[PDB]
Amino acid sequence: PSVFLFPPKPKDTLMISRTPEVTCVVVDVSHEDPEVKFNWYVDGVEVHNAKTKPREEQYNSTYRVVSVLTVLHQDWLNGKEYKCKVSNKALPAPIEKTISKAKGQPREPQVYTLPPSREEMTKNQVSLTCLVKGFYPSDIAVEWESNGQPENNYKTTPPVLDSDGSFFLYSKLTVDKSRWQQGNVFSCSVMHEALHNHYTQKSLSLS
Amino acid sequence: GGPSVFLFPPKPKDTLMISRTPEVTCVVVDVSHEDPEVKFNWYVDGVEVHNAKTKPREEQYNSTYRVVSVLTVLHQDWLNGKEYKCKVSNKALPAPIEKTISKAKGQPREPQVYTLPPSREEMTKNQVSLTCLVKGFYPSDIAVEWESNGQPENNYKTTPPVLDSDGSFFLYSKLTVDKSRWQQGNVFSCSVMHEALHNHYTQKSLSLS
Ligand SMILES: *[C@@H]1O[C@H](CO[C@@H]2O[C@@H](C)[C@@H](O)[C@@H](O)[C@@H]2O)[C@@H](O[C@@H]2O[C@H](CO)[C@@H](O[C@@H]3O[C@H](CO[C@H]4O[C@H](CO)[C@@H](O)[C@H](O)[C@@H]4O[C@@H]4O[C@H](CO)[C@@H](O[C@@H]5O[C@H](CO[C@]6(C(=O)O)C[C@H](O)[C@@H](NC(C)=O)[C@H]([C@H](O)[C@H](O)CO)O6)[C@H](O)[C@H](O)[C@H]5O)[C@H](O)[C@H]4NC(C)=O)[C@@H](O)[C@H](O[C@H]4O[C@H](CO)[C@@H](O)[C@H](O)[C@@H]4O[C@@H]4O[C@H](CO)[C@@H](O)[C@H](O)[C@H]4NC(C)=O)[C@@H]3O)[C@H](O)[C@H]2NC(C)=O)[C@H](O)[C@H]1NC(C)=O
Ligand SMILES: *[C@@H]1O[C@H](CO[C@@H]2O[C@@H](C)[C@@H](O)[C@@H](O)[C@@H]2O)[C@@H](O[C@@H]2O[C@H](CO)[C@@H](O[C@@H]3O[C@H](CO[C@H]4O[C@H](CO)[C@@H](O)[C@H](O)[C@@H]4O[C@@H]4O[C@H](CO)[C@@H](O[C@@H]5O[C@H](CO)[C@H](O)[C@H](O)[C@H]5O)[C@H](O)[C@H]4NC(C)=O)[C@@H](O)[C@H](O[C@H]4O[C@H](CO)[C@@H](O)[C@H](O)[C@@H]4O[C@@H]4O[C@H](CO)[C@@H](O[C@@H]5O[C@H](CO)[C@H](O)[C@H](O)[C@H]5O)[C@H](O)[C@H]4NC(C)=O)[C@@H]3O)[C@H](O)[C@H]2NC(C)=O)[C@H](O)[C@H]1NC(C)=O
Ligand SMILES: [Cl-]
Ligand SMILES: [Cl-]
Repeated sequence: PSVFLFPPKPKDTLMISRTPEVTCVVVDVSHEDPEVKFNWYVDGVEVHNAKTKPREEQYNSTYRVVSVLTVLHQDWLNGKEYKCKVSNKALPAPIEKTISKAKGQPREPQVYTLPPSREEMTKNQVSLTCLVKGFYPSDIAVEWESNGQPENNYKTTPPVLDSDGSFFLYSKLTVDKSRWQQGNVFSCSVMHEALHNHYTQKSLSLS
Repeated sequence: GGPSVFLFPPKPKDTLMISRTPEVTCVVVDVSHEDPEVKFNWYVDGVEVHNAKTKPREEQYNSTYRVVSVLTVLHQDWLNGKEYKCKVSNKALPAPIEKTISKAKGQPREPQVYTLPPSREEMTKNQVSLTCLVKGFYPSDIAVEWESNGQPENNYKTTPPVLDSDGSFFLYSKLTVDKSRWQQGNVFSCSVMHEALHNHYTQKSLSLS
């Protein structure tokens, strides 16, 4: 059997009202040795409050069993290490995977808005650009708003590693030219552990 | 419990630069001790070719063999959509396994390239960012660089292609320069190589004011 261990979603870690979870997944579990025992550790100390999910096997030969551990906000953000230890009779010894937040001094993103280029103005639809740079770790969420409303015609690049070891990305919002024209305000919001209140916002409007 | 085959395309830049060597790579994993022998046959639009470079078997740390065969593809053949087939034979298989690969099938689309200058807020910094937006392209194979004067500017990073809502791709490239240099009206240029551009190449420029 094989073990994979997944982190929580960026927003879940940053918002006190949401529930950050770590997920331990076991695949390739045999019918002859189907029994699968999970032990979880938080910086080496065993915890007993994981919620094991029912096994679901479509469609190939084995089965994957997933155990979900809720993590404390402060613990994840302080870099504690979550260990999933999986025991099964088909293994030589128990398998152990360990996950945490990336290690090192957090760095605050700088956020800049850029308007469409002149050449793009000749088009029917235009692109509003949000540059987010200098952040560490790479865990981040970006969204767009207009008129106190979520704008959803955006796509965001994955984080890219910069030369100093920090990260950058860009988010592009697509809007009708005529709408950009007439001076509506559009906003780029960023959630990241190093921002004050884990949140900042920048705005962009026709000049 | 048998061997598995994976077939990889060439790197985007290799397909676009005449001076580089585009290769297709056929990889076989989970080859046992009891049936260690793997045989490769390669086909280019169904016609067998005999000039792949096959490597010796290598024992992996998990106690199976990995065996790889590399076929060089002609630039024009890959770009014209020829289909490369790797057929793998091994005694532990019921029948030979076949994988086929070619360039992506959709309607090609020419990238639109736009340059964007630093934001005002960034101007207060020591170093500023020049941004190149490349969008609307298909397929995703592309290469981007920066120049100032004739010469290659090398303080840039580029995002991978991202899938847009219309099924085409976009990316951004960021060039980092000293504020004082941007100031004084130097020209910087963003160049893009893509199969759908005329001469597979276009260039845009950016300057202060
Ligand atoms: C048998 O079979 C099996 C199964 O299979 C399947 O099926 C089949 C039939 C077919 O189809 C196939 O295809 C499939 O697959 C199999 O299995 C397999 O296995 C394999 C191997 O063996 C593996 O692999 C691995 O993977 C990984 C990844 O993955 C991912 O992704 C994918 C996609 O594709 C998927 O699928 C998966 O699953 C995953 O996913 C994930 O998951 C997770 C967990 O859970 C998560 O997390 C989480 O999340 C959550 C969420 O939540 C929610 C949401 O969403 O929101 C909530 C809510 O409430 C709800 N909603 C509603 C509305 O309701 C939701 C719900 O629930 C639903 O969803 C809806 O529907 O939910 C939360 O948030 C939490 O908190 C968290 O935690 C996530 O999200 C996901 N994602 C996605 C995208 O999806 C990977 O990773 C890997 O890789 C790695 O490793 C490797 C080796 O191993 C290498 O090579 C690579 O490279 C990597 O590495 C790495 O790297 C890194 C860096 O980068 C580092 O760090 C590390 O360390 C490394 N490592 C090492 C070196 O080692 C691989 O690839 C897989 O997975 C599997 N699959 C599955 C599916 O499972 C088997 O195999 C068979 N057998 C045989 C063949 O023999
Ligand atoms: C044992 O071992 C072995 C080995 O391993 C090793 O060692 C060990 C001991 C350890 O240590 C580890 O860690 C190491 O590694 C193993 O093996 C393995 O196996 C596996 C299986 O199981 C596999 O997997 C696969 O993978 C893939 C990917 O791969 C890649 O990546 C990775 C990371 O991620 C890496 O690792 C690898 O290596 C690879 O890489 C690559 O490579 C290549 C070659 O080399 C390259 O290329 C090249 O390059 C050069 C330079 O250098 C030149 O340039 C040339 O030109 C070229 O060619 C590249 O670059 C690289 N990359 C990177 C680095 O990045 C993946 O993909 C896969 O996946 C798939 O499949 C699966 C199944 O199985 C699934 O599940 C998934 O999902 C997928 O699926 C797919 O999907 C897709 C999409 O998404 C699709 O497609 C589609 O289609 C449609 C139609 O239908 C349309 O067309 C569309 O459009 C499209 O898109 C498809 O369909 C699908 N498919 C299928 C389903 O099939 C997989 O995952 C791996 O790979 C391996 N490894 C190796 C190394 O080999 C074994 O396993 C063991 N065993 C035991 C028992 O344990
Ligand atoms: Cl908490
Ligand atoms: Cl050639």
